Amino acid sequence: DVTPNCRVALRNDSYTLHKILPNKVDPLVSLMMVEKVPDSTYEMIGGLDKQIKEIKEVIELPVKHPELFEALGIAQPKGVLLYGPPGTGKTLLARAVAHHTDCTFIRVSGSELVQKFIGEGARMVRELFVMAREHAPSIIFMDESEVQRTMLELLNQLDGFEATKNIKVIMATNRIDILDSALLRPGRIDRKIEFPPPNEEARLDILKIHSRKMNLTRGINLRKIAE
Amino acid sequence: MEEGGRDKAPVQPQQSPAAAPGGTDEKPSGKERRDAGDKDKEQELSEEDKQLQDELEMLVERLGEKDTSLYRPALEELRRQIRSSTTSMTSVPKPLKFLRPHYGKLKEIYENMAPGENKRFAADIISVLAMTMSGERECLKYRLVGSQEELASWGHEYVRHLAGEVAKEWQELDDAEKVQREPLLTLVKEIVPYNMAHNAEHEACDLLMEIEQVDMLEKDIDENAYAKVCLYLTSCVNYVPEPENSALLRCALGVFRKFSRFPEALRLALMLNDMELVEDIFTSCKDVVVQKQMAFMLGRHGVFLELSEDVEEYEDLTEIMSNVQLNSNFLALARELDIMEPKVPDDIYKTHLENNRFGGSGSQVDSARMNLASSFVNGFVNAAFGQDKLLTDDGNKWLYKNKDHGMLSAAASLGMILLWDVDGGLTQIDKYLYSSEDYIKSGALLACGIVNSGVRNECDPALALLSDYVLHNSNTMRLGSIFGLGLAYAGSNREDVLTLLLPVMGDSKSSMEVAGVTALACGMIAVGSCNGDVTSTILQTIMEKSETELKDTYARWLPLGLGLNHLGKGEAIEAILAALEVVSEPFRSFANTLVDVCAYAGSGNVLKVQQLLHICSEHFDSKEKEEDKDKKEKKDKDKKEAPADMGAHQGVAVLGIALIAMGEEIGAEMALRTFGHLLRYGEPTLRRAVPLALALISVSNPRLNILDTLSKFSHDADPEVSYNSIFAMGMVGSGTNNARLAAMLRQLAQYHAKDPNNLFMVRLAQGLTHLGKGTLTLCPYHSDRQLMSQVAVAGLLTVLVSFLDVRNIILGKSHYVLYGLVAAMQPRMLVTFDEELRPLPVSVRVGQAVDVVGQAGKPKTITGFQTHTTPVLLAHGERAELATEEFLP
Amino acid sequence: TYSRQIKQVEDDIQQLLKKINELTGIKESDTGLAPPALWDLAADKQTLQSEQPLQVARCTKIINADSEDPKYIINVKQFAKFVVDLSDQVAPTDIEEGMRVGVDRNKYQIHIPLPPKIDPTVTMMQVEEKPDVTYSDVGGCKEQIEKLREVVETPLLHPERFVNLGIEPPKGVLLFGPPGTGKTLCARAVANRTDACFIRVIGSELVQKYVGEGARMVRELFEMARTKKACLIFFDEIDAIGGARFDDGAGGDNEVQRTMLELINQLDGFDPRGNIKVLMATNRPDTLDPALMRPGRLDRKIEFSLPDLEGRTHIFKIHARSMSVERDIRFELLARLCPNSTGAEIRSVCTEAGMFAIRARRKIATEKDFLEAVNKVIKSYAKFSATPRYMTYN
Amino acid sequence: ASKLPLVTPHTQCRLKLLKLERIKDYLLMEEEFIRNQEQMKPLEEKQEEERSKVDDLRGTPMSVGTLEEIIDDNHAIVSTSVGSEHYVSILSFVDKDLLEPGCSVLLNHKVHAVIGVLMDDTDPLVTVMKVEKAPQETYADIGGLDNQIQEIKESVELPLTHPEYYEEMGIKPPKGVILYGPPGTGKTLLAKAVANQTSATFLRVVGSELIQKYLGDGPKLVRELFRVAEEHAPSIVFIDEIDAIGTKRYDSNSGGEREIQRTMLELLNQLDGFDSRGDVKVIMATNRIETLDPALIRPGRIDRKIEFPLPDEKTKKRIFQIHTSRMTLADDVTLDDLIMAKDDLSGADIKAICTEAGLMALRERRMKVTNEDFKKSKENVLYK
Ligand SMILES: Nc1ncnc2c1ncn2[C@@H]1O[C@H](COP(=O)(O)OP(=O)(O)OP(=O)(O)O)[C@@H](O)[C@H]1O
Ligand SMILES: Nc1ncnc2c1ncn2[C@@H]1O[C@H](COP(=O)(O)OP(=O)(O)OP(=O)(O)O)[C@@H](O)[C@H]1O
Ligand SMILES: Nc1ncnc2c1ncn2[C@@H]1O[C@H](COP(=O)(O)OP(=O)(O)O)[C@@H](O)[C@H]1O
Ligand SMILES: [Mg+2]
Ligand SMILES: [Mg+2]
Repeated sequence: DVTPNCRVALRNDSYTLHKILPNKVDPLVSLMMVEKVPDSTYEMIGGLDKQIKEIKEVIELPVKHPELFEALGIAQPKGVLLYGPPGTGKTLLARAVAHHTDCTFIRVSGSELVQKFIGEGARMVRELFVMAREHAPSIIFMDESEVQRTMLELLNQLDGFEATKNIKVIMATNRIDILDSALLRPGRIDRKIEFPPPNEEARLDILKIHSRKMNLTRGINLRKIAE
Repeated sequence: MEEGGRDKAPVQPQQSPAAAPGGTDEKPSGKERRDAGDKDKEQELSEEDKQLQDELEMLVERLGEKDTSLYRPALEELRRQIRSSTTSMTSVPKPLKFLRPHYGKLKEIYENMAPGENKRFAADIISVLAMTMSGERECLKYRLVGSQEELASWGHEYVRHLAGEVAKEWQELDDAEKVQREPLLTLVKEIVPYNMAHNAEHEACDLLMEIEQVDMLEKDIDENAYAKVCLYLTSCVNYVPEPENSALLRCALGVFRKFSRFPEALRLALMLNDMELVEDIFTSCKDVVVQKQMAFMLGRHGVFLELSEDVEEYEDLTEIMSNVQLNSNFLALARELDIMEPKVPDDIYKTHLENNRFGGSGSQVDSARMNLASSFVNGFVNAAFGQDKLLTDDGNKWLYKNKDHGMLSAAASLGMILLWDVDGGLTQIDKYLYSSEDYIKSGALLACGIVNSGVRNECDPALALLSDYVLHNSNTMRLGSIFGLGLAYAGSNREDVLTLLLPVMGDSKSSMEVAGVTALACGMIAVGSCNGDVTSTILQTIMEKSETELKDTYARWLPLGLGLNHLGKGEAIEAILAALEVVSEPFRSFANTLVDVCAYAGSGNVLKVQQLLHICSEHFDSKEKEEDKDKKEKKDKDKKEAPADMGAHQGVAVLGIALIAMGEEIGAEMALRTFGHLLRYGEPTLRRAVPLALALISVSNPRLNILDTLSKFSHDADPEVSYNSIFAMGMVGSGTNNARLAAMLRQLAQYHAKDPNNLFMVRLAQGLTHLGKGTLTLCPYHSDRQLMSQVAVAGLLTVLVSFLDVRNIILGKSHYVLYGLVAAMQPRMLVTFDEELRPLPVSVRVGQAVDVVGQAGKPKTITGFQTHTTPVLLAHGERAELATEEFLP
Repeated sequence: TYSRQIKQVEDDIQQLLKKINELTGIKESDTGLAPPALWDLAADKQTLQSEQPLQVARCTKIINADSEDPKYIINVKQFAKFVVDLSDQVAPTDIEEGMRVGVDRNKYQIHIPLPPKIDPTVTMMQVEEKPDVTYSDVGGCKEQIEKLREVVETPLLHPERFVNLGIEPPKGVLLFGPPGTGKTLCARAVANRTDACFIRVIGSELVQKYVGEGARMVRELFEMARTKKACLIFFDEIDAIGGARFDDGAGGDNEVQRTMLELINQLDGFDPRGNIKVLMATNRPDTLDPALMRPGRLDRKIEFSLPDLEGRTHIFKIHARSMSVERDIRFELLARLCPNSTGAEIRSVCTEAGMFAIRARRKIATEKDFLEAVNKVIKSYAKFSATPRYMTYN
Repeated sequence: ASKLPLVTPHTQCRLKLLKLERIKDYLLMEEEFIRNQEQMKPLEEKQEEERSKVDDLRGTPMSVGTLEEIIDDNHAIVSTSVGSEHYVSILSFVDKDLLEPGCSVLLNHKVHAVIGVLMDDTDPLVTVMKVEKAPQETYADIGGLDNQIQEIKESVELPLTHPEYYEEMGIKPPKGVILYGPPGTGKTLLAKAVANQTSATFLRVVGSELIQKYLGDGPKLVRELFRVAEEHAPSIVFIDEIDAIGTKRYDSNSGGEREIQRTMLELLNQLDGFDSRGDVKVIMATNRIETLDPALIRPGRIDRKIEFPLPDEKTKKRIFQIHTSRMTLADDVTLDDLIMAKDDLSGADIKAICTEAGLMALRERRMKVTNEDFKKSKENVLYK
């Protein structure tokens, strides 16, 4: 019943153990909340359906059906590169997927407020994997050179040197020609997915989803405004 | 599961042995031709050791066991052929037809009749056929027959010859490492009557091989490192003629016969000394064998080479006696002055340098007992021709100052200065002898017995120290004149001056410090006969020790020479002779474990060791026989130096838990001397375990017990990096561990390892393990230092010059007649081979290769190259002749 | 023969060892303590004797005294400061100022003086232990061995031949050349032969994160250095600890230079180190500061270059003395094949040339095995070879 | 516990019997030797009496301390957790050997005296940089190289498994091993089969992550790293991609290249320091071999230099056979057209094409992999 990392009640005269102090926080829920990512869903996706179908193939399948790749005798993918202009749904899709398949959506920023939960110094980034394999069905997410070396240091671990599975990384950025060529090793990246700016139809449905919570007046013709 | 198809062997042997009771009676042909077709087929289908899962040997006796139990017993008309077909098939699977109670019923198939010439169907196969079965014969069957029924019926008579041809089948099939299974047949066969099987396999071994003598020869000395006293009695005398009858290697005779000298018969190695004086083959091995007969494991040989051929081969004896002893001098005369040895190194006291500036100031320690150790700045550094001209003024100006036992001590250092000498060691003493002093003359004439030690030529049979003894009137003229004669003539065994010193024991003079070292004087000379020495001791023991209940002047000195007079035999007769001799009160029965275990230095008889600790374990002993129990642990200190690493781990594993940890007086007061008797070898296992109880001085005891373990802890020769440990303890030892009782003791401790850079082979293991006295001269000091009252007055006779059997250092010596060769050597770690493959890799310390008189070291095995072939002695022995030959182009 | 009979008579006593050694008491594998059979000195007496009369005697630091009276000025770790007093057991002699003293928690009076602070990262770089490197093993540069050894040990082993002649021996010496030439390997024979405090220093270990941080470490190093009488201070790869001063614009490499200036001050000026000898070694000496290169700090200036022919043959006889070879090979042929070559390369050729005999099934190398080493190590690795821009030391 | 290290007859002999019989009598001597002590000295229980006498010495508020010096006569200066250090004394149940500066000890609540010592809760980074299990399959997974694999077993594995061969030769194994070539050439892939094969304690570190933002934190990380490597066992230290310390500059580093330099100097010490090194092997790998300092590459620091070429086409088909071994290949395909598609394809390229083709089949829910899968697959993999 004595758990490591648990508060206690303590008497003061002989320091006799008194009572178990409930629980305090997870070291990931704490910092994770401090970040406050805007959680998302499929129901707020504006017209990105084939992108959904691609990312399901990379992430959804080696969770619900890990044997399905043993059906083909091929290894499961590990990494996802997402690209396109900003403001194009990268964050909400990335949060959305781990939200639906219930993976521990853990992005990193390289901030220093986050740092105190990782460790006292965390001379590597690899100390994160302690919490990551502790939330083992997890997804690491990264923004747009330190991100570039960081991802490489991830993939060098999970190239076979990490045995814990269901830990998959997603980097979201722009301008794919200017990143690393060793990152552009063809055995390195499993899939790169482009995010185009919206056409007139995909400008209409985001007006639809986004127009839900407003108090409207009858008769609008959103198509014109989408044009 | 692929069953069926090829089931001929679970069907037709399921048929024809089942149709054998239906085909023994009323079917005369099917009884014998199907038994023959059962014999050649179970024979042929089980000779190969690749399919040990035979198709009948684990298949037919599911019914063939009940068929055999109603076929061999229940037939009752067994003829002369049907037993040669019956018992040749039924005796083969019976180790696996039967389970673990086969052992009472191997004979219900085999002893009906052994079918013919059983090796005819045991020719190809190694051990599955019957050799395992014959091991089951000799394991249990021959043990129950030949426990008290050796001379018996078929269970011994044919079993000798069947135990002959199977033993030749070990050295018949492959000549693999299964040859060492034949000592497990000859030995497990008739354990105590080993001579009757060694007669059957000794002549067979004489016709066996000249190459397969060495690894089984080693295997036998492996089997002779330790045994019960009858098998160490028997296997070692059967061990002797194998390099004589079969082999003619013949040069490892004397040093490995020292083995077979004391337990079997003292005339046995004298008949092997005759066997030395029969093989007059050659100056080289003839020289090198008798080199060791003087100062390497024994003496008492210098009266047996004066035959009618005194030219050079029987004038070898003088060259053995002193001229190769002069080569031992010549080591220090030539070979040590070239490497580093200066006339006065002197600078370990200079190495005592830095305490004046480590933590303040100095000019503080001014004890007169410091000058006792300052005599060893002279004395210890000056062994092996460390001769000094007016560098002896630290003993000259302290020779006329105070400390009468220091007038004994500085005069007694000079014999340690002139060691192994006959030439001028009488001339150097007389320049300081004439001072008309009881204390200077007796220490100097005591050093006269030290100079000629090992010489035993005409120096003092009754010339000098007899003139020292007959001056008798008080102190050390009476005392220190009997010591050097037992010292130099300790290796002698002359009865005449033993009877010059027998009225010293039969004098019954009240000079008890003389009468106690009298037994220590006479015991060093003889170890065997002359029970009248023992009578002379025990008579004065009854006259004086009975009418008192006092100090260990009696106990440390008087029964010890009895252990010297009855050292070295496991016969357990001498325990009856001396243990029932001084039947008495328990403080004269202090001598109960003396002569018992002093006879038992190195053997295997740990049934004595259980009667060496079961009697008096603790008992709380309210200051009654803590002396008898510290002596009872003092006799635990043999049996451990030479069980070839067997009981040394069984001593360091035990005594650290038993006595020094969970003892009240034996461990805290005394029991550290096992680490000063077991070794001088040196290793960090104990070597870092003793300063845990030394650097923690634990002064609440009589702290000269721990400081008694200080210099003893420092007992190790072969100098090391331990100057940190000892000099740190003298650094805290300047202020603490008071110089009032320990100024002699810390520098005595420090100077002890570096006596000289060399001259440290003092540790009783020559060749590989044979003794070389080494105990009669060493042991009475650890007997002497039990407690107190001898760091000041009485023990200053012993604390200087107790052990002086330093049979030098090195083995790298050419000793060709020209002496122009240097060497071609390669020193290594000690070997590890017991049985291995092609030309057994000996050691693995290839990193070092030399050619000169360089160091010996403790765990070293040394070989060579260049096709020199080293044909002299080939094992060890440090005076190889080093002949050479080049039949290898 | 007695297969089970040796096995279970073996096994019941291998167990019966433990079955009564639990009844001895070695058990209850701890969390940080000692053997129960050992501690029994503090059993009934020191349990209430080294405890119940014994105080805590909290240690402090003296600020200063004042005249005519003790009236001492104490200082503690965090807390305030007092006017304090001695005990009777000590004299007011060794109660000098800036000293650590043991002080009771109640009367606040002084019990015993203490040694000052040592900063144990400096304590770690005392080696305490000697390597095995023989002067026999650095053969080929014997004049450098002599010219160094006459500086290093000869006053320490004989402080009379310099005194009675009336000269003060030098104190400082650098050792330099291309890498792998035997600089560090040469220093190991000194640390072998020596006896006093041999305190080694690698300069990159002084690279600190704070300001002045390594500079105080220098000071402390010379503090405990001045405690010892004779002491040898080793400096490896001092180009990290300083090239020179070149500052321009934004202050670049400021921090290293101040520590180097402290190293200057501890070496020369105002009643110096006395009997403290130093020994630097660099790879590229051309980067070094001239005031550092001023004599009185770096007097002896030993070069290490490649051996001519005979030193190289001697190095062959060093690394090659202890390996199974063909008897009738010659090394002078191989030294002819190695003009511009270090002894590390020679050793590497020895170790590869053994591996050729290890390749198929040979016990001793041959001459052509050595030739198989030569082209691979010398000529096939000749793209790298690391030497020539270090011959000019750039 | 370590009672008798001798086993050398290894047969059914009276030697091995008499061993135990001797040690049988000694162990019975220890039994009935200690048996009389409680028979005639009950006086206690001695199993918990003296033990709870120790535990009645030491109080339950056991404060956790840390050493900073030692005076031998069981008292020293010990630092508090607050920092206000004391000069307490040390007990006799402290088994005074495990006492080094900086260690955690056990103190009294009252007089803060040194009660006991404390076992240290390992280190987060040791586990982090410490590789736990074998990553993947053996050397049979690789294919095609077959020469330098003998080189790697030669310098690494054979010293481990057969320490007889160097001793009959009079030789020590080569020290440093380095790996270089084009990218994606199986450099890390060989090290995985090494990490499969070995039993030694294995460490792996990228060359990129050496660099720090604190001054000297890099070289400190090096010193504690080699501390960790030495303090464990026959250990294998691997470094990948050591060029990245010289290629890329990062603005997190406060220092410029003249801190990178000092890092490489401290590492350069740790290759070829005067201290006794021990049984640690060094495997290095990168692709830019011409860029770094050759002073680290000198013999004495690295002995073996191993290039990885591009695959020849008959080895390519083998690598296709490996990356198509367990997969349901529909017989529509011909691998030889897939070989010569790129002249200089890597072994990463083949597996990329194969796995991506499996992704294409799993788009269409299929089980076997057809020809057009490869046709559009190499369009995806190569051309972009
Ligand atoms: N004269 C020599 N004789 C034998 N071996 C040598 C000699 N010089 C160098 N070596 C070899 O070179 C290796 C490295 O020596 P050392 O560390 O002293 O090189 P260095 O000159 O200090 O250069 P660096 O500072 O880069 O190491 C050693 O392993 C040694 O075997
Ligand atoms: N010869 C080969 N046989 C089989 N697979 C190979 C081969 N070469 C490369 N691969 C595949 O390429 C992948 C990359 O291997 P690895 O990372 O070891 O190459 P690398 O040269 O170390 O790459 P990088 O240069 O990025 O470090 C491996 O997972 C492996 O499956
Ligand atoms: N397909 C979409 N549907 C709805 N909102 C979107 C979509 N794409 C972008 N947005 C809006 O853009 C923002 C998300 O930006 P995103 O592309 O996820 O990250 P980044 O801009 O950093 O790449 C959100 O506030 C979101 O409402
Ligand atoms: Mg160096
Ligand atoms: Mg790679």
